[PDB]
Amino acid sequence: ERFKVVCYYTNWAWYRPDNGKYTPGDINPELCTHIIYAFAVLDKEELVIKSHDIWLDVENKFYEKVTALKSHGVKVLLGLGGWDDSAGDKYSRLVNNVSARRKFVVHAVDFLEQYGFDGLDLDWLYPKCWQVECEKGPDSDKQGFADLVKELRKAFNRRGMLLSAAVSASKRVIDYAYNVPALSMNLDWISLMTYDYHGQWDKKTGHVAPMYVHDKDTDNTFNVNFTVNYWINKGADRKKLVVGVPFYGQSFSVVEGAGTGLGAPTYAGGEAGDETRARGFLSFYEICERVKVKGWKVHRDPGGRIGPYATHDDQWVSFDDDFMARHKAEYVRAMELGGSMAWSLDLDDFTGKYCGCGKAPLLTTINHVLRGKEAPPPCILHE
Ligand SMILES: *[C@@H]1O[C@H](CO)[C@@H](O[C@@H]2O[C@H](CO)[C@@H](O[C@H]3O[C@H](CO)[C@@H](O)[C@H](O[C@H]4O[C@H](CO)[C@@H](O)[C@H](O)[C@@H]4O[C@H]4O[C@H](CO)[C@@H](O)[C@H](O)[C@@H]4O[C@H]4O[C@H](CO)[C@@H](O)[C@H](O)[C@@H]4O)[C@@H]3O)[C@H](O)[C@H]2NC(C)=O)[C@H](O)[C@H]1NC(C)=O
Ligand SMILES: CC(=O)N[C@@H]1[C@@H](O)[C@H](O[C@@H]2O[C@H](CO)[C@@H](O[C@@H]3O[C@H](CO)[C@@H](O[C@@H]4O[C@H](CO)[C@@H](O[C@@H]5O[C@H](CO)[C@@H](O)[C@H](O)[C@H]5NC(C)=O)[C@H](O)[C@H]4NC(C)=O)[C@H](O)[C@H]3NC(C)=O)[C@H](O)[C@H]2NC(C)=O)[C@@H](CO)O[C@H]1O
Repeated sequence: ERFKVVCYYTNWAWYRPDNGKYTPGDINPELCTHIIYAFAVLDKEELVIKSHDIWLDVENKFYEKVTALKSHGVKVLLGLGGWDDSAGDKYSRLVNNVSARRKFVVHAVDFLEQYGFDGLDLDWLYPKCWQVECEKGPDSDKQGFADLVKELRKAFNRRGMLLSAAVSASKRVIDYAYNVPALSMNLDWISLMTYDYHGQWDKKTGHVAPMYVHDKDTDNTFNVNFTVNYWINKGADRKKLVVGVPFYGQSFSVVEGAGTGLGAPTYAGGEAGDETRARGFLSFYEICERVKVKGWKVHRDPGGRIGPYATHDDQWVSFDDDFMARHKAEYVRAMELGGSMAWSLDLDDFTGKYCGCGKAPLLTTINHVLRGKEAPPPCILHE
């Protein structure tokens, strides 16, 4: 009750080879206080919420099958947006027009109630910095988003619905996008997306979610600790801040002869995993498979500032393991924040067959720290 564990469920994890396949029946409600159903999308024409996958969400009742878990004491919200749906100006057009916001709020309330959702989690990435491009949006996206949140807050309070938002971890995006005091006041929690600080786009090996500054770092703001303290210094309520932990790694293909170190030049994303089928990232269970069966070498930071990374040939993937996930959850408790967020349920070793540290090892670890679930010690991968 004191700490939230916000779990992102992704509907497209259904369209995955049997061993990676994740359905609403795979959710363990004991491991979440709040489930976010990712994603719904904004209709480009009407600027209202709509299903991104009618066949799954509606025809096969995946919306209702997830909101049905509220009988376990879990709150279930619909996530609107995500990275891919945040392309273009549709959300900016929405928040900069008073008539469109008003029609969005009225429709959103009934859309959510029609499927039994307890609320809405805003995942516009990002106000003003459309898909991280801060030159694209107007400076007024900041107030428009703030005003959309205020108007949703007042409309939701009369219905008992929850309102939250997933937000960037980048200092520069925060400055352009977020009225931090207004958002903290009007949102039930703020999910800091404290990951994807580094990836194939840097063209150098880096860690997906550094905890503290590392000496090889070029920028001392690209770490979880800065993001949290920055939101606090910008005026945020500690108890509203929810620290996101990635259940997946950023993978790279390193230029030949550049070594296996941090900051080694890369020419492409890593080879795709069998289940996630996406160059540039691997699920946690795919990383376990590579360490246990394929002999990938785990490299750790003795200073505890970043999680591990794994290597084989010119492949390189940085990720959070059980030890770093425990630390980030312990960091939330030590800092008295709102809780932890998991992206995403399906990228954890939810079956337990890959990592051999029980079912949902990463999520179990977080629940152990924040909610007192007795658990085994962290699993050592190298073993
Ligand atoms: C996450 O991001 C945060 C936000 O930016 C980072 O914030 C920084 O946090 C550090 C905390 O470590 C803070 O540092 C100052 O904290 C207080 C400010 O009021 C000062 O007292 C601190 O001085 C101590 O540390 C200095 C070294 O930096 C040292 O020179 C100074 O003399 C004093 O040393 C004592 O404590 C050391 C640490 O244990 C001992 O090694 C040393 O021997 C001294 O010990 C004696 O005194 C203690 C009481 O003072 C006593 O308890 C002890 O037992 C012994 O008797 C320090 O300057 C920064 O201000 C803060 N930065 C900002 C910008 O806010 C945070 O670091 C980051 N986390 C991580 C993990 O990276
Ligand atoms: C030109 C140039 O070099 N520009 C750089 C710029 O690239 C650097 O900024 C970094 O940009 C990357 C994008 O290029 C940013 O990465 C974003 O990060 C988002 C986090 O805020 C992340 O979205 C959330 O997290 C999930 C995990 O990635 C997302 O899941 C993804 O969902 C998709 C559907 O929408 C799906 O298709 C994907 O498969 C899925 N991926 C996984 C692993 O599951 C999720 O959508 C989203 N969650 C929520 C709740 O909304 C984006 O996914 C990610 N995109 C990409 C393309 O990777 C990164 O944040 C930027 N870094 C920083 C620190 O700001 C910038 C920094 O240097 O430098 C510019 O020069």
